[PDB]
Amino acid sequence: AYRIVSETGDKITVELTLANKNTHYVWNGWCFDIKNITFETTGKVLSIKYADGGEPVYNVNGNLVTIDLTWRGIFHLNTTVKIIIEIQKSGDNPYPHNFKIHYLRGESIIYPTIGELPASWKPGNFTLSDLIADPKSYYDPHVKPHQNGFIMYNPPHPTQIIIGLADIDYPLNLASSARMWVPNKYFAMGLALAYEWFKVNPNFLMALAAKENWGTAVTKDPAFKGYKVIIDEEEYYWPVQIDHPDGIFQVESGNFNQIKAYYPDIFPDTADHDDYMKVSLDPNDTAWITSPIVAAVSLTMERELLYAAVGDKYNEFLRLAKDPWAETEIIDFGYNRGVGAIEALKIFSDNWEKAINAEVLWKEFNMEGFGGHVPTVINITATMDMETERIYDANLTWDDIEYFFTVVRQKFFRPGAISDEEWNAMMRDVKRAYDLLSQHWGGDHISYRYDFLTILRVAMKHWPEPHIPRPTGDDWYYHARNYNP
Amino acid sequence: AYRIVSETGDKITVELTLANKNTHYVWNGWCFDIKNITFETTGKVLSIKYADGGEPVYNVNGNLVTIDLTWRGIFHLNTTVKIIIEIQKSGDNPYPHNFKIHYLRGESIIYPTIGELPASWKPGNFTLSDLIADPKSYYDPHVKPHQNGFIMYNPPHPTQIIIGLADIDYPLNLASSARMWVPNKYFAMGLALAYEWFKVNPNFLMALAAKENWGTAVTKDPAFKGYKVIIDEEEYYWPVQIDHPDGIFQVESGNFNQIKAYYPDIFPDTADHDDYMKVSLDPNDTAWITSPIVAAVSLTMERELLYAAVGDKYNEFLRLAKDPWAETEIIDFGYNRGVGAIEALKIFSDNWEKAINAEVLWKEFNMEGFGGHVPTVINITATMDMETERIYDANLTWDDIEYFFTVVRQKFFRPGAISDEEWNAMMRDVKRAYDLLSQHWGGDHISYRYDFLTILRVAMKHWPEPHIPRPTGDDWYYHARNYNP
Ligand SMILES: CC(=O)N[C@@H]1[C@@H](O)[C@H](O[C@@H]2O[C@H](CO)[C@@H](O)[C@H](O)[C@H]2NC(C)=O)[C@@H](CO)O[C@@H]1O
Ligand SMILES: CC(=O)N[C@@H]1[C@@H](O)[C@H](O[C@@H]2O[C@H](CO)[C@@H](O)[C@H](O)[C@H]2NC(C)=O)[C@@H](CO)O[C@@H]1O
Repeated sequence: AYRIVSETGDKITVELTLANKNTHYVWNGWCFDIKNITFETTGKVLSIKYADGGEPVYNVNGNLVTIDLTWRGIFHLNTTVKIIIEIQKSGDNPYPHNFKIHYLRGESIIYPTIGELPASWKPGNFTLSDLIADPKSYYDPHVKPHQNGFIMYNPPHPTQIIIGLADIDYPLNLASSARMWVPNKYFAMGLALAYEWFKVNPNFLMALAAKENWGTAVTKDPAFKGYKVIIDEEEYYWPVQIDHPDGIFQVESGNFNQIKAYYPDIFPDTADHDDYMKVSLDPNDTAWITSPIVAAVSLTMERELLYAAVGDKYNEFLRLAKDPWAETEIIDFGYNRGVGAIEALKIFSDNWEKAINAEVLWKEFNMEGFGGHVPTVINITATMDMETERIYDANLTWDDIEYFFTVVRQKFFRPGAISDEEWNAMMRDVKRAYDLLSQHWGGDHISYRYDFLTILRVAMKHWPEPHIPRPTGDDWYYHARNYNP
Repeated sequence: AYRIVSETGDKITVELTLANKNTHYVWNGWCFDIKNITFETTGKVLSIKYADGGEPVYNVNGNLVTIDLTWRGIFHLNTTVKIIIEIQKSGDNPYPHNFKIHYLRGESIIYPTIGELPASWKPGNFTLSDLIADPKSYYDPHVKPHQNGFIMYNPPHPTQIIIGLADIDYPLNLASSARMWVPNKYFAMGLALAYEWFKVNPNFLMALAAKENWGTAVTKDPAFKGYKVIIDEEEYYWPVQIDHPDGIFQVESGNFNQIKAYYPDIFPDTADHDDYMKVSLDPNDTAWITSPIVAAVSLTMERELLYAAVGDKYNEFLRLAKDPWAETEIIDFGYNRGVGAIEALKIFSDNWEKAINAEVLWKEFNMEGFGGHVPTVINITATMDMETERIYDANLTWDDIEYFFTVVRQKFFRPGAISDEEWNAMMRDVKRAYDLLSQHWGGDHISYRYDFLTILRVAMKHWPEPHIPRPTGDDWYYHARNYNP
């Protein structure tokens, strides 16, 4: 909020008040991290100072003034900052106007729409038609191959989840061959939520787990001792280290600690690394659900950090790069070698031309990662994307769905984001949607492939908006302001 | 505190109050993380409940009662928890007694004493003999070789710093040979503070930086382009990536975030990864001082975590293991592959006997790390330890000392740990010690090798006690309680 304090002589004095007025947690408003504040004037800036002493930094570019709050840019609950701006009147638009708070978060970040519930849908007594816009398309088994990498910009179907269980000819982790597989349906539901929530391609998370710890692939390579898995009367080895505390995505505790700090809206303060990541042979281990969501948030963090640092240049890079897998390569490299290692490449500054002209970015920039990480993950994602013959599907029962959302409620969001009443109303709608969708299959289950995205969308109609919160807080602030990739 | 509320019949009722009574930050009292509370009674425990509802977990083992606060074990500023204990009177010592709060922190952790100032030393007008207990040994140039790895259990000298600038025949990062080199004296002083504060061997940090990013070694090997470095009559390549955001120790932002969270007593909230780690060819870059201290704290965190999880078994392991470099191999492996990777080894539980009987631990357990990390670091550390002929030394001026402490003041501790007047009193003592110690050299400087540890001890007389704070806070709590190595 802002106010003319006085206009006296040719001197215009304005007070700007910046605050987080929240006194208790609310969704997306627990902390605001301010990159800068802009405003316009044709007058001459005489001084910009804090009301309670000291002054921010500012610069003028034509009619555009940019205030940098430097050490004072972080706004926790109940925090107010008052700024006094003095202008010498001149020109045709001298009063400070068009104030914009710019958060430390790329304003142009692209989060694609995968699909949407029919516009006629409303909570409570919706009907089957309120769920399924176009039945012929909804149940169509024909698979359209695609080439999405990390982010699903061009989903092959708006309501179907297509995990391609392709045979892999690439030498995965030095095995002669592999086959992708989904260890259980609770894991599959976690992938689906990562997809619908953060727009991450399930095939990319599948590929990533396979490289990191064989989480999602088996092999006939007899060099590769592992658990025995029989799949339609053929013996495979599953070379996963299933009790590894970092899980099938190999997320370490330092990275977990950091994304917890960045995402108070996603992680409660109780969230613990081994509890969220460490799976086991038991399909009921809750980490089968939480760990693909954690991996998706970790990947999301890299993308969000890049956007926060380079703004509009990020989409310009996506438009211009000659390597169509460039973004996916950068994000996978950063996952394995860290965002410091991305930053050192200087793709978005010093080495821009070389980067956008590279036919294979990772070869030009030596961004393999350890153990052929980048080419492996990219090759497997591409192979899965092309798969049409063998697509994952599973029967989900009401108990499965109920269990899934209980775990989500236990492990994600913070108290105050969704009330008990809201959660209960959400679960009535989810159960009703399950009941209507089950009828197509004989009433005893719904389909993971055909129905589960619609179930998620019904649930998410009740989630706080916007569904993807900003990364925020003190650590994010200093890290993203000092990041120059 | 605790109190007998009533003794009535054979029923004794006790109220136990656990609190963090601090209302503002105080050294080592910002948060208390309680693993459990023990007390003794010959009586029979009837109940243990919280005064405001619900109850903790407790177990009885003979006369020893162990209360586990589970979700309530974290005590931030101004937090109180009240527990009601009911005992059925019996035996000769029925009243709850010998109450002990056990922090989530190994009580038997070993931090060796390198040396101490003479007992006569006091602030103000201290004298030379108040600084130097034994002139003949203090200035003795004879070098005693040693074999300390990560922690300096058996320092080769109590007042001299001995960094051995050994020639290296081990194929460091695939080079045919190398030479250890301290890039500048500000880095040397940061190593010295890591040594005196956290008992970390300077040769181990030298070895670590060399393996991570050539930070502390140069080479004649032509295959390895790098900055041209001339030492005396000899020219070398310095293959360091000097602008890497993760610095010469390759500390990533997630690990940095985590140690900030664990160590509020060491890092202010403003501490920024790239600012603390990223060095440059300029010797006045402040990251030459901060980054070895950050690396030391990161290694310290691993050891503190292992002690917190396994208690007395840690020292037992040190005592029994057949490999005299076992602890160093474990800490270095954890540095490169993470504490999750240490935990997966089960050295301290499932694979205990195999671990204490290994002649070479890392070979037995396949804990090489990437790129031969563990054998490289251990070999260089050992080689440096053995060096007697070429030992680092440098002239330090008063400007040098003032600058060093100015950076320490800006980058470490948080407000409330050391007042401005405490700091100014400290710098007077440091100045006086500098002047006293400079006499030996003709008055123009002191010696890094011979004098700087004494300078640090003079400053540290004014630092909060105990000088090593406990790791603490929410993330530490969940992580260390769930850690099972
Ligand atoms: C040359 C090769 O492909 N080696 C494989 C390893 O890369 C796999 O280990 C995993 O490697 C990634 C980096 O590529 C690490 O991030 C990850 O932590 C690591 N996984 C584990 C459990 O250590 C390994 C998987 O079994 O298989 C090959 O050795
Ligand atoms: C086979 C070998 O020795 N390769 C060297 C690499 O190990 C060095 O890179 C560094 O490797 C460690 C793991 O061993 C990484 O933690 C570290 O981040 C990485 N350093 C950099 C700057 O990426 C490399 C140093 O230039 O030299 C050889 O390639």
